[PDB]
Amino acid sequence: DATVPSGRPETYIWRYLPAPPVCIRPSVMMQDSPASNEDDLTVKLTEI
Amino acid sequence: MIVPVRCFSCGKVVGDKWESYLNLLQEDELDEGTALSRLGLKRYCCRRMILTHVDLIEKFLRYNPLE
Amino acid sequence: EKAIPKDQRATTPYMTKYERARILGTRALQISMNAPVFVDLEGETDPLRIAMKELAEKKIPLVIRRYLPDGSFEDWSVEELIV
Amino acid sequence: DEINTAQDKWHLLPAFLKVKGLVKQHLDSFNYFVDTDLKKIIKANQLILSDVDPEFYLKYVDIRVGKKSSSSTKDYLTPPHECRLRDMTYSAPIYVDIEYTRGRNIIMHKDVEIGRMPIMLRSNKCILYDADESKMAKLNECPLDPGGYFIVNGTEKVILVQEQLSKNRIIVEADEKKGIVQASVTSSTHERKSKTYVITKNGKIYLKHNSIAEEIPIAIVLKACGILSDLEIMQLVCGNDSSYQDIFAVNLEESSKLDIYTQQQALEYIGAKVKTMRRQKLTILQEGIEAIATTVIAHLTVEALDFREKALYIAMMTRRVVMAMYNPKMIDDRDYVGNKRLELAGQLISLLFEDLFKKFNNDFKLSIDKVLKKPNRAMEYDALLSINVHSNNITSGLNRAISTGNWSLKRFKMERAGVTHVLSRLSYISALGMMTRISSQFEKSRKVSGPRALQPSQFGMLCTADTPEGEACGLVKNLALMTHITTDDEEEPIKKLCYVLGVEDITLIDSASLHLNYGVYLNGTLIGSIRFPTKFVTQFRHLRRTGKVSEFISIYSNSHQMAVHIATDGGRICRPLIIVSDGQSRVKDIHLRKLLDGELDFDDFLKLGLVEYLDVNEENDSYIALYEKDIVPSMTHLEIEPFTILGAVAGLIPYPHHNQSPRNTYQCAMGKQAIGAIAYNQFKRIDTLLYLMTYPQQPMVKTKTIELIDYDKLPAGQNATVAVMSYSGYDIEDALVLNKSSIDRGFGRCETRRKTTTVLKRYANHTQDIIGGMRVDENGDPIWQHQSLGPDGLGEVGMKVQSGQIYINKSVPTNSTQYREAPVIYRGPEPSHIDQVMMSVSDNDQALIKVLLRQNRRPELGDKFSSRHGQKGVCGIIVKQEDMPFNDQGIVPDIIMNPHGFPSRMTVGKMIELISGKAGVLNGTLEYGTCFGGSKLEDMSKILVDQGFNYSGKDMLYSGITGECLQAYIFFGPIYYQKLKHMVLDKMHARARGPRAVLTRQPTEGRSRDGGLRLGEMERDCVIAYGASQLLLERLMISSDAFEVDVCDKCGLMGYSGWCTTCKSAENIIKMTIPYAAKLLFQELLSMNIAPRLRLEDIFQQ
Ligand SMILES: [Zn+2]
Ligand SMILES: [Zn+2]
Repeated sequence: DATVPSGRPETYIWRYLPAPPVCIRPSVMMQDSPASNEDDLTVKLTEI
Repeated sequence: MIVPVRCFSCGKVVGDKWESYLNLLQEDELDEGTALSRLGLKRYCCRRMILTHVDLIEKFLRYNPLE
Repeated sequence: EKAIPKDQRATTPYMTKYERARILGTRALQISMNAPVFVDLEGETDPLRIAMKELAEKKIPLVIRRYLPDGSFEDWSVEELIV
Repeated sequence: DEINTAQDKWHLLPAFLKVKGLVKQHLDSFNYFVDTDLKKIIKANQLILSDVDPEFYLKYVDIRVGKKSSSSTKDYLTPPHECRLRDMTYSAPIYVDIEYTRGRNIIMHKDVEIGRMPIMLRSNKCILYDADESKMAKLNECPLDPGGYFIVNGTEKVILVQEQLSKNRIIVEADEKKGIVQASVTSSTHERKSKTYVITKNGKIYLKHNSIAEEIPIAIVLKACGILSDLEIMQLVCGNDSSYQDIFAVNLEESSKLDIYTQQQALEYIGAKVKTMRRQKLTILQEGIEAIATTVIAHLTVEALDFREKALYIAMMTRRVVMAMYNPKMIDDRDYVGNKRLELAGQLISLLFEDLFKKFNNDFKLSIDKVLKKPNRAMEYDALLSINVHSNNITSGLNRAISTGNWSLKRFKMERAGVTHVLSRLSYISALGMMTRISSQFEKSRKVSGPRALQPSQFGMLCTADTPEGEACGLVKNLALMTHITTDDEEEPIKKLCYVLGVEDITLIDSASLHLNYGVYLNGTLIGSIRFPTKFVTQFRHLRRTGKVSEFISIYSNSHQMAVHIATDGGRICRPLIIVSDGQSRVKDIHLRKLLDGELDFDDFLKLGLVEYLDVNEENDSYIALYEKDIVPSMTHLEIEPFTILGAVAGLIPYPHHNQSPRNTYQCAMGKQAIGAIAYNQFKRIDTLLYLMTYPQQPMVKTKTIELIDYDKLPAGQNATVAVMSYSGYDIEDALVLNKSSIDRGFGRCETRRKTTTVLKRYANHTQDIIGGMRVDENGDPIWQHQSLGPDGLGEVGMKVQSGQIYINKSVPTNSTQYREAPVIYRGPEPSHIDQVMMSVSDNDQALIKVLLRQNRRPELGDKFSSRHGQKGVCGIIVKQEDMPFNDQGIVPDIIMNPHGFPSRMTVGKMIELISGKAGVLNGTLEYGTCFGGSKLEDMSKILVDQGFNYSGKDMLYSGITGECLQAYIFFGPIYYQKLKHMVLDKMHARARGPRAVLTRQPTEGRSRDGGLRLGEMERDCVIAYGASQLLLERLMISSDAFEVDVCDKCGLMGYSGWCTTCKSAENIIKMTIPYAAKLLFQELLSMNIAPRLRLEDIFQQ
């Protein structure tokens, strides 16, 4: 349905990546090494 | 570990009869039944308190760490 | 969006278990919010039990709005709903 | 008294168990490994070479464990208990002799340690071998401890015996609507593979190998393997039976359908389908590639130009297929015990060490190449500093595989988990039963129940009652009492013997006469055919009884499949059996007299031909008598003792043959959880958890098993005075009534000891943890948090700790000069007492602190008790002694158990146990409740009547609360009761508010973390079915995760702080409460390309 903006089919191709908030991918404190440990979504968006 | 002081069911003191029972078994040997009857253990609860006891403290003392 | 007039009503005149439970919950919440009670407490402090006492005396000032699936609704006071 | 063979042949079981203990599979397997398999690995990988510097090599000459040539004694090993205490690995060094060439033509030997070998307890290399309880006292080890496990990093790890289908053996299975597939999983010393074999369609027979692209039709492979006549093909696979001919003719026709074939035409056809070899030796891509394909199609490795052996093997494969297609029920049960094998700890460690040694040699060669690639000054002197440094990898891998249970074998290419488990220390029986435990092969499709049912063929080999509950029900099995596992012995000298005994080789045999005589199979392979199959079997058995061949070789004859089968491989389960010759037993009680006199230990009954081992397959050919009384002169063997069909754990049950079988299985479950005595060094041990009974008693009614396994020396339970009656109403549904004042006098009184381990780890910045502390107040006394801490900063031994106090005042550096406080705080609902603070150092100069927290435990309401017959239940009420009913002598029960538990569970064994225990206490003797035996009920009733009691154990009691006679006689007597590890003090948990998950803002999910109780989809469904909308809202939103979100009315997108931050207006922002889970889900959906826009409407305005 193209009545509203973003109803255009080209918006369905990955062009902008809405990287999630930090609360969505919390970074845990003091695991193994003294340094904080990141998580999967953070690592993947870093690599992207 | 060590012989309980009282029978679990009656409360009769059986902790003062362990050594006498052992001496009845070794010195001037008797059957276990007559050795229990000689000590005054008439009730079968007091009888089992001595008959089924396992003296594990003598085995634990073989590992005494402050010799 | 049209209330059925009181003179005729198709819903049951008896109070359902869900209606009773929800009325007791609402009345008890109101009492727990320091609403005045219309029953003689006799030293009762629990709002739920005060609400049960008012229900037994039929002195709860709430009505039940029963919506029909077609969108209309007929209003039933707690007093007229027979248990 | 004269020895009676009927009732004294049982002594062969103690004779067998003296030299072959219950933990002997692990022991023998590990001894075999360290004694011969290590030499086998070092002789397989004996030399490593480099491309450069050809005038140089490394030779592995010898391998040894724990001994050098310098002195007659072995090296000092830190004893296993010290390894347990200091959290290190009980290991012995691996010493090798190295021949590395010197640049000036010098040849020498050496004794160089290439790593530490984790040594199994009580093996040859273990320091506790042949110790006399005095050296065990000095080493702080329990003489009754099973042994047969490993201590790696201070934890006791056991490599469980592994069940798996027999390799190198043909298995045929049918199926409905799909066809018949039958495989032969063949394993070599370096390559494992399975030659799959299925019927695709039209009754066409195919060979399906992984390396082969498409399943080659059977006539093609048969013609390729030298059998190229296409009549002898049908003769071999079909014989003279008419049905099989037409069953098979289709794939005969196909052989000419493609193109008429010579041998080499079929060989080229096979070779065209080989997949790849990682693009090495590319010049082999010809007809010759099929030679390697057929060489690596099975275990029948061919090193010559004669293909008769593989041809006949594939022909038998085909003929079994054709039999199955003609009619089903010609298949083999994949759950038949004869078709399984038991891998053991020694074999596992053999393959693991072989893999680790290959890695070590590859890395050593890499280092050697890197060193010797230098042009100038290539000094050869001390070329072993690398191996001195490089020895850590073998030790690291060997330790870590045992520690984690995951065994990453690169060479053989699979990943297996759960090879090891922590040895259970709930009870002595728990440890012993974790020994002799078998784990079945995974990837079994647990949705079905084939390998879950109990088989009649496991009689005497696997325990018939020790199978666990819940999820691995039927997957974990236990060894029977009197059992042996065969070991791999050489097959070549038995083939020659078979040829001597009249077997004519298959190369001497023609196709047209193959299915007219019996064919002799060696480990599943047709080595030849023989006339007089029964005479051949008899002569072979006579040779084995006279010791001319190993006692573990099994020979049996199949009549449906006309075959004499001879098995020599290890892993077959077998049990000893008295040989019955000419209708008489061979023991005849003179041997028994010698045996009890001391002469003729169990081995001599084997050397004398009186007793022989039978595996499951030979039991097909045998006819065993259970008793000497029913020996008919057609039977071949006689049971030594029929109670050996139960394992060690199931032998704790008195009169199990009087119980329903589920009761025996449940007691097998609960006996491992019973609280009691652990070991003679239990107070020297420091375990993560330990339950100990203060006053353990040996059962009044015992069995032969419990004294064969020394259960009466460390018992777990007590002989409670039991009245079987309805009482107080608090005993309905398995609930028990416990006597107060029996609990006061110590009945059921146990204790728990918990250890806490901390390490003062040093860091890169020359810094490390310290344990200082114990600050005081202005009056000089310490603060309450340090009330039991001592100046050392470690809890004072003997002092109590309550919740919130510190027993280890550790501090961690802030730049890990300044130390932040990280103390160890006791979080326990009931106080404990410090009873052992161990200050030591790990193997890496790192400080190690261990604190043992002991806590006495009174039996209370809700504590679980059990009675050796699957009759468990919690304490429903604790009542005063005077309220309890009493008999004429004033005897009062410690436990009252409901009569309603007896009729439906049908535990007559429990009643017989009560009566036998009563007669035993009155007679002064412990009674016996052995399976299929024990003290007769008439004898116990006679004892009861002689002492003035009713013959049926039913005494008249008086009521404790009314004083009157009970109108019914009450079953009164002692029953052994075990206190189980599930105490209500460790189960009572309650949370109001507290810790929450960071990501989801919901209550945590652990009792130690103050977790909440999950209200699942099922409880949600129940609350919906009640129609309680507000309760749903309160339980699932208000009391779990309530979030006040900002939602814009214009765009259904969540805002923050009353700001839409998408239209940047703050005008249409609405405030509402939703689950934080819903908020998280919407924010996750916005991370993907989903915009879950919320549309709102007023609840009001109608
Ligand atoms: Zn007593
Ligand atoms: Zn907006």
